[PDB]
Order: sequence, then C-alpha cells, then structure tokens
Amino acid sequence: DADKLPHTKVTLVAPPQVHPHEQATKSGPKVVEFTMTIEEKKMVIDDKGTTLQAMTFNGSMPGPTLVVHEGDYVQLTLVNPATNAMPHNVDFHGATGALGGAKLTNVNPGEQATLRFKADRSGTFVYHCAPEGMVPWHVVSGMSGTLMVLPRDGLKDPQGKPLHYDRAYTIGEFDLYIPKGPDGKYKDYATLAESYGDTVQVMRTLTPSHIVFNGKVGALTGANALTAKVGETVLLIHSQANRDTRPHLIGGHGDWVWETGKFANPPQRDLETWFIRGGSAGAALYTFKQPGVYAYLNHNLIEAFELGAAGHIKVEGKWNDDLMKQIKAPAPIP
Amino acid sequence: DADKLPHTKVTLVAPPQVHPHEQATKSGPKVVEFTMTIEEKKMVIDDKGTTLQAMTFNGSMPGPTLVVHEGDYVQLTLVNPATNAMPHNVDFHGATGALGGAKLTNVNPGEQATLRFKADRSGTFVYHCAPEGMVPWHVVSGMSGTLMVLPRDGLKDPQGKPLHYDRAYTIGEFDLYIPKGPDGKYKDYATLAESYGDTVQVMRTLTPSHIVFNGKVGALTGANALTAKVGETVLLIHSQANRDTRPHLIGGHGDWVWETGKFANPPQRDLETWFIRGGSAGAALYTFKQPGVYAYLNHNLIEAFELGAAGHIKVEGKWNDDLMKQIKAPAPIP
Amino acid sequence: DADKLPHTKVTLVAPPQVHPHEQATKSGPKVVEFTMTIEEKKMVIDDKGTTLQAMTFNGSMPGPTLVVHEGDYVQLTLVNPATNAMPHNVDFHGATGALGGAKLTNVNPGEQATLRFKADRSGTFVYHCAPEGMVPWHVVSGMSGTLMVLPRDGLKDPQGKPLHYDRAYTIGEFDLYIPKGPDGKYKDYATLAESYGDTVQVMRTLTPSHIVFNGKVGALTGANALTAKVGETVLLIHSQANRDTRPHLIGGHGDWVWETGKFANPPQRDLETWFIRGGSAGAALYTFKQPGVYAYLNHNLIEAFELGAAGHIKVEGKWNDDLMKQIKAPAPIP
Ligand SMILES: [Cu+2]
Ligand SMILES: [Cu+2]
Ligand SMILES: [Cu+2]
Ligand SMILES: [Cu+2]
Ligand SMILES: [Cu+2]
Ligand SMILES: [Cu+2]
Ligand SMILES: [Zn+2]
Ligand SMILES: [Zn+2]
Ligand SMILES: [Zn+2]
Repeated sequence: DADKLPHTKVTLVAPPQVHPHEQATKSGPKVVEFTMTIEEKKMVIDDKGTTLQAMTFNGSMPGPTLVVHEGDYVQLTLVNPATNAMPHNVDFHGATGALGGAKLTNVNPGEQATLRFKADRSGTFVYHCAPEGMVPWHVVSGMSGTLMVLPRDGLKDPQGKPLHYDRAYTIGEFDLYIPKGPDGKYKDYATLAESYGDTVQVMRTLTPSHIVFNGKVGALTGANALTAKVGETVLLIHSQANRDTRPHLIGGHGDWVWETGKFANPPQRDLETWFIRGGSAGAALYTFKQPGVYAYLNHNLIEAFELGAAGHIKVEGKWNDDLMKQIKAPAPIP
Repeated sequence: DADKLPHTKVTLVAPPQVHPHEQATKSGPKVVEFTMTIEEKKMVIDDKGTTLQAMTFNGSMPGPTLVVHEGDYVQLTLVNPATNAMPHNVDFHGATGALGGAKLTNVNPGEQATLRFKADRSGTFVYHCAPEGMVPWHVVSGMSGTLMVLPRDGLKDPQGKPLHYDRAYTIGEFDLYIPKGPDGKYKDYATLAESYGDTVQVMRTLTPSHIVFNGKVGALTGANALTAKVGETVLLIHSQANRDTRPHLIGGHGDWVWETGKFANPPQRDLETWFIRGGSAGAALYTFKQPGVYAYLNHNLIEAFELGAAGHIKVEGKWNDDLMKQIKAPAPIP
Repeated sequence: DADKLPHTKVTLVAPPQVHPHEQATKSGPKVVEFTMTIEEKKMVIDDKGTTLQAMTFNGSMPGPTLVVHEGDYVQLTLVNPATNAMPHNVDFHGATGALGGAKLTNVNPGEQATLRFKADRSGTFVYHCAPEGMVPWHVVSGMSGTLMVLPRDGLKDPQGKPLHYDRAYTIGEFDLYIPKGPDGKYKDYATLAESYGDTVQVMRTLTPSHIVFNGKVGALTGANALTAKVGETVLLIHSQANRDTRPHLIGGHGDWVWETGKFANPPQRDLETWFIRGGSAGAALYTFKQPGVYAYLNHNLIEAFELGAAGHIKVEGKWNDDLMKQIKAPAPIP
C-alpha cells in the first residue's frame, strides 16, 4: 500500500545534468513527488537560424531526467499553463496501465493533473507526450525525456559485482522535420498551430532535416561540452523517443552498456557503438583513461556531422603512453 | 532417420491466431505435415481505398504461423494454383540447405511441391517466397510468415526456469511501396504484372508508402483488436521479412523478450521497446496486470500513426491502484 | 611497458581474405607492426559502369583486416603518398585516446606517421579515416576496415567452452552516395575534389544510390564467390562504418554470433539474421552442413538485390537428406 509510505520531494535540474540521487541505498520505498510544467516555444535549432515550433517538458529538450529506485512510486504533477495553445499529457514507458498514464493526464491549457505509478522495473525508460490524434507531432517537437529507475542495491555487472558512476549525463536525440518553402529555405511559423500540416508532410517522408542532441546543433560543444577527469566513471543516458540511433564515444568505449536500457539484464562490455531503438532510453558506463576532447555521437556519420547528432566531452588528467603513443609524428616519406 | 517417425497433420489457422499446439511436450519427434496454397490478389490496404497487387501464402498477410518442436521435421506441400500468374517457392530461415528450400520448391501456376526439412533449432523464424530475380518484390508484396520451433521442454528464462504463454498472437509487419501517378494519387493496377516496374522504382527509394500490420491500416483494431484478460500471459510473435521495426506495448512491457527470436538464448526482461531486424521474427511474453485498451505498435511513431504500423489489444479485468492511480484528475491550475 | 616487448611484423592481405594468424596462442604480448598506404582512385562500382571517386586504405574497399591478440600493442605506419590529393588519418575504435588515434596520424600527401596503441579489449573493431571537417565523406568514399583483437586463449561460447574457425572472411559493406545530373544519369568526376559538393548533397538525403560488399555490386560472386566445404567452420567478419545492416546467410545460420562484435560477451546462437550497427564490426561463426551456393546478404532485400549488398559462398561436400529432402519435385496439381 503506497498510502503507508513516506513521501519525498525532488527538485529537477535541466539536462545534460541529472538531479542528485543515491545509487545503492539503504532507504525503503517512497512516494517520490515531481512537478513538470509544459512550455511551447519557438527555438533556434541550428547555426543558420532555423527555428522549430517546439513543445517541451520544463522548457528543455529533452525534458529533465527523473530518478527513483525500484519499488518507489513516482508521483508527477503535470502542469499545462494557460499560455500554451495545445492539450498535452504524459506516457511513462516505466509505468503499467492506462497507455503509460496518458489517459489519466490529459491537460488543456490552464489545467493540471497528478499521476502516481509504481516504478516496479529497473532501467532507463522514455516518457513522452501522447495526445490522441497528434502523438508523433508532440514527440518529434520535443516532448520526451527519461525516467531512470535504479535497482535499490545499485548497478551490477553480469557476474553480479557492483558497478557505479561518479557522474551522470542525459542526452536526448531529436529527429526534426522542418518544412521548406518553394525557395528551398526553411519555413518560420508565427504560431505552433501553423507549423502542423507542413510538418506532417515532412514527417511522412521519414527523412529528418536535422538530428540534434539536446535541442540544437552543437548543444553539447564549446562552453557547453560535457566534462570529466581521467579515473572518473560517467553514466551516459541516451534517449530517442521516435527513431533509432547508434551512440559512440570517439577514442573511448562503452565499458558496460545496457543498450535496451533495462538494469535487470546483464550489460555488454567493450562496445565501440551501441544501439538505442526508437522509443527507448539506454545507458552506458565509461571510465576515462586519457585526457582530451572526445566526441560522443550517433555513428551514422552523416546524421552526426551533417545533421547535428554530435557533442563533445572535455576530459582533464594525465596522458598515458602505454595506452597510446605517437611513435613518429607526421613527417616526409623517406 | 525421419522415415522411421510417426507423421502428424496440422490444420493451419489465419493470423493473428496461431494453430493449437503444445509448449512443453512428452511427445518424441514427428514428421509434421502442412499445406499452403498461394493466392495472388488485389487488396485494399488503407482507409482511403488504396490497393496493393498482393501475393500471399494461404490468402493472408502474413502467411499463417507454423508451429513444431525442436527435432521435428517440417513437411510442407506448397501449392501454386493455375489461377495465379507468377511462379513462386519458399525459403525457410528455420531450414538448412538449398537456399532455405527455395531451390527445391519452384512452382509454376498449376504445379505443387513437397519439401521436408529438420527443424533442428529453436526459435521463431521467417519463411518467405524467393523466386530468382524477383525476391524483394514477392516478399514486399506479402509473401512471408513465421515458423515457430518450440523447445521440446518449452520456453525457459535466463536461469533455466519454465516460462509459458496462455495465448499466442502473430503479427506480420509489411513495408509497402505503392506507386503514384503524375496527379500524386496512388496507382490502381489491373494485373499483378503491370504493378511491377513502377513498384521497383518506389522500392529503390527505400521509403515505404505504408507500413501495415497484417495486410492493412487498422487490421488489428476495432472488431479485430487482439484480446486478453488481466493475469493472462500472451506471446506476441512479430515478423518483418524486409525491414527493421521496433515493437512496443503502450502501458505495458516485454516481460521476457527474444528480439532476435532464438529460444536457446536467454531472453531479456522488462523491455520498453525491442528490435526486430529486417529478415527475422522475434517473440515477447507479457502478463497483463491492468485492464483497458493497449496499443501494440512500431515505436517509430511516424511509421505507426502516419504509415499504419499499430494495432490494439483489449484487456478485461480489474484495475490495480497500486500499479497506477490518478491522484488528482485534470482540473484548473490553483 | 611496451618498450620491453618483442616486435613482430605482419604482412597484410587483401579482402575478403584475412592474413594468417593464430587463434588460441601460447605467445606472450608483442608489439605487432603493420603498414598501410592510402590510395585515392576512381573505381567502377556497378554493372552499368558507374564510378566512385574513392578513397582507400591499401587500394581496397574495405581496408585489410588487422589481427592481433588482447594485450598486444598495434603499431601502424600510415603512409599518404604525394600522388594523393587529400589529407588523411586513422581512428581505431579498438584504441583508447586521441579520437582513436586520428589526432596523432594527420598525414598530408607526401607524409607518413607511426601510431602505437594497446589492444586491451577483445573483438572486431572498425577503423576509419576521420579528417577534421570531412569525416563522413572520407568514410563513405571507402576508408574503413576492421581490427580483430582475439582473446589470447581464443574464442569461447556462453559456457566458456572453446570455439574456433577454420577459415575467416572479411566483408565491408559500403553505403554509397553517387550524384546524378539533370539527365538522371550518374555523374563521372575528373578529380576527387570535384565530386565533393554534389556528394554531400546526396549524403544529406540519407538514401544511398548503391550499397555494396567489398567495393562493387557482385564483388563476392562468380569467380570471386567465397568458398568452403561441408564440416568447415567459417568466421564472417562484417564491418559497416556508417550505416546499419542486417547480415543473413540463406540456407544457413549464425551458429555463434557477436553482433556488437566484442568477444568478452557471450555470443548468441542459431540466428537467422543479425544486426551490425553503423560504426561497428561484428562476427559470426557458421559450420557448413550442406553443399551448394549460398547467398550472404543484407536482409533488407531491396538493399541486397536492388542496391548491391549481397555475395555468394560456394560450398563443396555431400548433401544431407536428413537435414533437407525434396519429397515431391514440382509437378502438376492432382
Ligand atoms: Cu504534448
Ligand atoms: Cu511511447
Ligand atoms: Cu512468390
Ligand atoms: Cu530470407
Ligand atoms: Cu581520408
Ligand atoms: Cu568511428
Ligand atoms: Zn568511480
Ligand atoms: Zn499463464
Ligand atoms: Zn573446425
């Protein structure tokens, strides 16, 4: 009975960070309370000024990551301010029943709702908006994120030995379908409603115009690169609510990877590239061994370099000549 | 020696049902006899009346599912009536040699053939037509289905504990390539032969016009929704003979999933979305816990909602507030 | 300390062969030395005479396979002759640091470099060229191959029992993006530089014009078919540096498959079709049981038969009626 449990209240943080949480814990089950507020807004998604008539949880693409433990109950207040134009809801893949909770959270602008469900399965799970008749549009316009349900005793390798991360990052990858006009330039829409018909037409081609991490080409580069140090273990959460992707860390590996994202299954080790099925979130651990700037990208290299599915990780620490050494620098052929 | 074994004769049933069979069995190996008759026919594949010049095993897309046990011999009589226009054959991925049996089953209209092979590997396996020089066309036009080879002692979890289903369903997903004329409307062809050249051109683009479960948009919805009750375990067999797909049960999970479809491998648990590689069949078990109407769909949501890769499962039983509860219904923001 | 180890020198061989090597070995770690020389060249890629302004390691698509053992150090001299027009480098997914070694191997025409890295993880790993600002183009133009790092004690099944192959083949699958002119014919370019802008435009559509094994439609067919005998175990290495593919052996299986390509993970058995993620190499073992001509192909059958992703394996030996028997040849319907 969930009514007998202590409630806790979690404050969410914006991607690529994930809110403070314990991995292995001595705590018994709780009702963990969250709130998210929907924001529709026009966003600039590339270097040339293309806009998207976007829809978001909490103002960001992806929505923030929610973290609980197996056996906890997730209790979400979903808010849809009167300043929004469309109805919304939420479908938690981590949840059982009522189309993931969509049927119980249909909120018009000016309304809110509170859903509770038992997080009875460990893993990273997609959540997304799913209003009847407009599901793909709300999803591709930005309305998805990840629920991470940790096992109560933390992550385990295939032999049941403990695994941990020192730092977690959350990456949402968005296949975007931005329409063009007769002049071949991308269209700019005054309102969200006006983008709809043209966007569906692009969607039906199955060819994205852009594929971006965290809402924009270069979102996770420069000042906004992810960070780590040699000897630190990072968890990279990767969600793709609509389309397949193949994450890869250049100069690195997936040390332990749950590509289907479900922690009761043994992870695979030493991966070069893994696979996130459209409509899922996966998770990879990597312990840095070399300093420098790494790229974390979709290894369809066109989707990465041409369409935008690539970020950077800047890693501090000491170079290791045993792992890699330039024996002879570039020089004239003898 | 297969010649020493008892023969049995199985009557096939139309998808989404699967013919009666045992899971774990005390029976020794048999020669299990089946017959299928090819039918070419024009089919209506969507709500607006688009037609496909279709080719089928037994009149349905997919063909019926054949069920045997590991160590059985499958003995198929393939019939190609004189009323058909094209030659056909059959390639069983569950079989060893002779291009899956295609080289031994080439049947012109007015002909038939009988193939036997040993079902020596457990799993769900694609079978499809594969005539020399026209393989993709016959496959994308509807000529595929599943052979399920059960382990003699039934299904097992990763720890070797017994698993079972109470009810099995078979879903074939078909990427269709319907041509358009200068007016942008889909073409309607008088004969199967006349659809050929235009269809190959669409195929080479790799963009399906439609992606359907079981031959038609909405095939598994309304009166034709799949059914179950709370507490019942369903096996969902999903075949895709030509293209990748990513099955998902909305409000549910894959409790135990063999996404590559081969039962001697441990299944994965708690999946949100799994992956069926083009040219394969996979299998998922789910035990219902909540009543209501679920969607079972390809989680490329464009492929599902726009192109047709989605069905429904209507589930009877009692709602469970512990698993999910609407705490506060939609109501004005305070 | 790698400086204390014996060096060995390996002579590479052209695909589809793989250079002689030991599987399980009593040898301790070595510095294994290789050399590759880059060659840009126009290649004919199909039956109708289409050309590609290609870029290669060692003159072939894919580059040759490099084989070492876990704990060895790979020491590559990369040569870029003055007869080439572009700068190049190499990114080993099998390596740790410096963007796979790309940052340490930037070679202009007339230059060379020597990189060493520790092959500390078992598996088949992609290597590819990756010059800053032109990564996808160099990769899709042909600059990838496989590093195989064998476990020192050879391959193992999920129970830790020994596995082996008698013969290894390496297949690189290349999604090509050949431009067309106003007349709808493929363009022929005088130089590599002139192909660039048009090619990027085709690439951004994500639709390949051709998808080929080993540089050309039909590369592994006729005189060039792969070969084996009944009772022989073959290792099929399959690399795809940019795009997903789904290998299948028609009339056969993947007996033991590492589809993510990393040997410290248990392989799956009995696969009909497996999955190579773009930006990875995978490996399958199969022991032939029937003689004849098999097809080894991408099981998107359009990508195989229409676009070129298919080869042949000619297998010698004695037919086995127990595995498969034509009971009644094609004959009039009674
Ligand atoms: Cu919404
Ligand atoms: Cu969903
Ligand atoms: Cu046919
Ligand atoms: Cu096949
Ligand atoms: Cu290059
Ligand atoms: Cu790479
Ligand atoms: Zn740590
Ligand atoms: Zn049951
Ligand atoms: Zn052998």
